[PDB]
Amino acid sequence: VKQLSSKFGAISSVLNDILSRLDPPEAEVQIDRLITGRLQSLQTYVTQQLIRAAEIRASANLAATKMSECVLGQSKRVDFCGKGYHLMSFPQSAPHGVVFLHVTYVPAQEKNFTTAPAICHDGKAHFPREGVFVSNGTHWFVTQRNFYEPQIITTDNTFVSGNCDVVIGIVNNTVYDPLQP
Amino acid sequence: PTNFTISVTTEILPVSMTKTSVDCTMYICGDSTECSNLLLQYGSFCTQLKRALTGIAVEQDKNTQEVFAQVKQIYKTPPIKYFGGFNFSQILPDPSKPSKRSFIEDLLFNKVTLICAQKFNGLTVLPPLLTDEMIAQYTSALLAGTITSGWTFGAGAALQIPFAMQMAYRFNGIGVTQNVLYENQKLIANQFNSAIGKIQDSLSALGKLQDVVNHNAQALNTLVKQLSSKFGAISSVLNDILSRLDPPEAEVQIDRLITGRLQSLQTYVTQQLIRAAEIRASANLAATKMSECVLGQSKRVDFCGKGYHLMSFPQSAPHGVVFLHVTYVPAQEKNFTTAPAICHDGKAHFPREGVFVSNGTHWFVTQRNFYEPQIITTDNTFVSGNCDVVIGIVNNTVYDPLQP
Amino acid sequence: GRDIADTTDAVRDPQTLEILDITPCSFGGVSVITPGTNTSNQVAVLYQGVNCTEVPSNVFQTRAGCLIGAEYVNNSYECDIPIGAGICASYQTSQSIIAYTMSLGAENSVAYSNNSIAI
Ligand SMILES: *[C@@H]1O[C@H](CO)[C@@H](O)[C@H](O)[C@H]1NC(C)=O
Ligand SMILES: *[C@@H]1O[C@H](CO)[C@@H](O)[C@H](O)[C@H]1NC(C)=O
Ligand SMILES: *[C@@H]1O[C@H](CO)[C@@H](O)[C@H](O)[C@H]1NC(C)=O
Repeated sequence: VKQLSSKFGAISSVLNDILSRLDPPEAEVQIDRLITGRLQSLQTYVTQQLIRAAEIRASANLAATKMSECVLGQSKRVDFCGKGYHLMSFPQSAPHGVVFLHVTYVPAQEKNFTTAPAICHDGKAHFPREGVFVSNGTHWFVTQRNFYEPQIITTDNTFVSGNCDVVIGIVNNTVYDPLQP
Repeated sequence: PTNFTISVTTEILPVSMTKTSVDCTMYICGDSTECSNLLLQYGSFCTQLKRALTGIAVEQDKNTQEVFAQVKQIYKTPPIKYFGGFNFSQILPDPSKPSKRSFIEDLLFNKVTLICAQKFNGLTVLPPLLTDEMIAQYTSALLAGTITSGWTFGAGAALQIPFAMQMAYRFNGIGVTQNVLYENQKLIANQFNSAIGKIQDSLSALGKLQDVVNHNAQALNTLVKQLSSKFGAISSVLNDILSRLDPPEAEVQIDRLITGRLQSLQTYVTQQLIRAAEIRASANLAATKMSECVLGQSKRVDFCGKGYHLMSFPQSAPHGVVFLHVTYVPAQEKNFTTAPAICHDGKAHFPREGVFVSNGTHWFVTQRNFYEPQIITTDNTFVSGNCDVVIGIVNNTVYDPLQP
Repeated sequence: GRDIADTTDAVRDPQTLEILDITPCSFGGVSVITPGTNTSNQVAVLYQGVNCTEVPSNVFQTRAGCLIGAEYVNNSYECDIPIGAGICASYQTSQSIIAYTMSLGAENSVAYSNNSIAI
C-alpha cells in the first residue's frame, strides 16, 4: 500500500494530478515510470509470497507427518515427538497453525551398580533375554534397562551359548533351577 | 549368511552458509549526495533487501544450533581410553593442538577453502557466532556422550555403560542375538579399526561444501563485476558523470545506473533466498539425522547408512557436518532347504523367533541374519492347528526337554 | 593500473614519474547494542570489521571488529545479545553493559569404568 506514494522519477505520485495538469502525450513518459515501478513492486511481492508459501508448506507437511505419527500411534524416532520416550501427543487448534502436547517419559534417580556381560555357571556362559546383569555389592540380579527391579537369577530369563572361556569380563555365579521335585 | 563385515561409510551434508551484509546505499552511489537523493524517490527498495539479508544471517546462525547444540552438558572422556578394544584415537581430539581437533577433522578442514576487492563496493562477510573451537567442543561432547552413555544421554541424564555391552544392545536391535558380539568381539574390533583406518585414504565426497563455497564466491564475484556495466549510460563510474555534466543534464545517466544496479542487487537477493532455502532443508535433514543416528539407533532403511545400522559419529566440517555410519553387512551365504511348519504328533509347529532349515539330512532352527543351528525343541516352537491346512509342511521329530 | 575488479588500483604521478597504489578509506557497519528502553538508556556501539586504531567506555578489539562501551569479564555466562565470534553482551553490575565469551554448558564427566552401569 505504501509503495503507491512513491515518485519513481516522475513529477507526481497520483494519476489525476498528471492527467489534468500535464500534457496528454508528454505524461506518457511518467505514467510508464509509475506503471514500471508498481509492476516491479507487485512482482517482488508475489516473488516473496511464493517463497514464504513454500517455507510454510514444508512446515505443514511436517505437522501432517507428526499428526500421523505421534497422535495416530506411537513413534520410535528420537526427538521427533518430544524430548524423551514418547507416549502420546494431543492436537490443539491454533490461529494459522496447530499445537501439539507431547507426553513423554523421562527417568530420574539413578544408582550405580557393578555389571557383567555374562554368567559362567556349570562351565557354560549365560546371557539375559531382555535384561541386564547388575550387582549391589554381594549378589547379582536381572533388571530391565529403563527401570530398576532386581529379580532372582533364574533359568527362565537366561539362555546358554557356549562355555565361559571365550567371553571376557564374565563372572561366576549360581543359577537357580525352578524345579524342586 | 554365515559371517558379517562391519563397514564405516561417510556422509557429508551442508549445514551453514556464508553470511553477507550489503550496504545498498553505498553499493549504488558510494559518496554521491545527488545519487543518494535520486535513490530516495524509489520507495523502500533498499530496506527490504537489508531486512531479507538480516533474516538470512539470523537463519544461518539458527541452523548450527539445531545440528550441534543438542547437549545440555559438555561431556568429557576419562583418560584411560580403553573402550572394549575399539580404537577411537583418530576420532577423539588431541590436547597437543591450540584448536583441539582430531586428525579426521584436520584432513577435512584443510581441503575446504579477489582479496579485498569486494570490500570496497560495500560487501561485508559477517563472522559466525560459534567459532570452530566451540563447534569442535560441541562435537566432542556429543561424541563423548555417545561413547560413555549410548542413547541414554539424549533422553535425559547420562547413564554410564561399558562399550562392549552397548555394542551388544545395538547388535540386539537389528535382530542378531548378543552372544555374537561377546564371541566375536576381537574380530569386530579389528574390522572397525581397519574400516576407520581406511577413511583417511578414502577421503585423501567433499564436493558439496566446495560447491557451496564456490557458489557463494561466484555470486559476489558477479555482483562486483556488474559494476563495469554502463546500461546505456556514457560511463560506469559516477565521478566521471558528476565532473562533466550539470544536474540539469546528469539525472539520466545516474538514473540508468541506479535502475541497473537495483536489478543487479534484487536478483542476487532472490537467488540467495532460494539457495538458503535449500541450505535450510539440508540443515533440517542434518539435525534429524544427528537426532536419529547419533542419539539412538534407527530402524529406517538406508537412512543412517547402507545395511543394519549400529551407530554413527559426528565430525565437524567447514559449513557442514560429516557422519561416520557404522553398519552391519552380512556375507558368506549358503544354501538350505526350508519348510514353513513341522508336523509332529498330528499338529503343526511354528518357530517363534527363527526359520526352519535343513542341510540335507537334519532339520534345525537358526536366526534370520546369522547361521546358528540348534536342536528342534518345544522351547522355540509353538503349536497351532493340525497338519491339514498348511501346504509344504514336512514331518520331523520334536524333542521335549522332560525325560523323567 | 587495474585489478581483477576492473577499477583503479594504481596510478603514475605526472611530474615525479613514480607509481602510487590507491587504497580505499576505512568503512564498516555500526551496530547498537541496547539492553532495553524500559530497562535503561545506555547503549554500546559495535563497529564491523574495523581496527580500533582508526575509530576516533572500554575499548575491545575483537575478530568481529572494534567494540566501544562494554567491559570484558573473564567469567562465562549464557548468551544474551550475540555480537559475533563467540562474544556476547549483557547487562549486569544492572549498572553497565558487559561483554564475555559464551558458555556452552556445564562441565560433566561420565564415570566410565570396565564394570559400571547406572540404572
Ligand atoms: C590403535 O590401537 C593401538 C593398540 O592399542 C594403539 O597403537 C593406538 O591406541 C591406536 N593406534 C592408532 C589410532 O594409530
Ligand atoms: C589491527 O588489529 C590487529 C589485531 O589482529 C592488531 O595488530 C592491531 O590492533 C592493529 N594493527 C596495527 C598495526 O595497529
Ligand atoms: C579395563 O581393563 C583393561 C585390561 O586390559 C585395562 O587396560 C584398563 O585400564 C581398564 N579400564 C580402566 C578404566 O581401568
